[PDB]
Amino acid sequence: GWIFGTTLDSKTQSLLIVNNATNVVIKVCEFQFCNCTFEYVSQPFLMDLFKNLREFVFKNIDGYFKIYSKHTPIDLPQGFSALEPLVDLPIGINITRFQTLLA
Amino acid sequence: NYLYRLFRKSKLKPFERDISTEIYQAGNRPCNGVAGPNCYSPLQSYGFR
Ligand SMILES: *[C@@H]1O[C@H](CO)[C@@H](O)[C@H](O)[C@H]1NC(C)=O
Ligand SMILES: *[C@@H]1O[C@H](CO)[C@@H](O)[C@H](O)[C@H]1NC(C)=O
Repeated sequence: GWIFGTTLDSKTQSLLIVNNATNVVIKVCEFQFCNCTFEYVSQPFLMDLFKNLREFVFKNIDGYFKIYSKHTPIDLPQGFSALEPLVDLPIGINITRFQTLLA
Repeated sequence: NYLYRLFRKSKLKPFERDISTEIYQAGNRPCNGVAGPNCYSPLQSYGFR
């Protein structure tokens, strides 16, 4: 997953993708790492199976947090490939730091 | 029951919200949660009659 936000005093909560069958819930509420019960249930993003390269080049434009996703089967190999848009989320927050989630 | 924010470290982005109420530091002396002479609460109530 992804744990986006600034500092740890206000908001600072993001994506919760689990790859079983559901529960990609995006939450923008107060939470302390190491007052809101938001949710967004949809399909899992990371569907693929000869190594595969899942590439995300997501952005935000004044809160319009959008994700472009593509799984490409093959250091980064050469050659050109496309990446396709997936969703659009109005997260409405200011983000300056990031960290991966591993389990 | 209505409040508005006066002092911030930077400007805004379009379509964003601010909930955290931290004491503003208007000088070199840090506040550290103390509302002194250079420290003020950023939220002031609307006095409506
Ligand atoms: C976003 O947050 C950072 C650090 O919390 C701050 O420095 C910046 O001024 C904020 N606003 C932006 C990028 O508009
Ligand atoms: C939620 O945040 C507001 C900030 O305006 C605060 O006044 C309120 O006490 C908080 N509620 C809880 C349950 O933390």
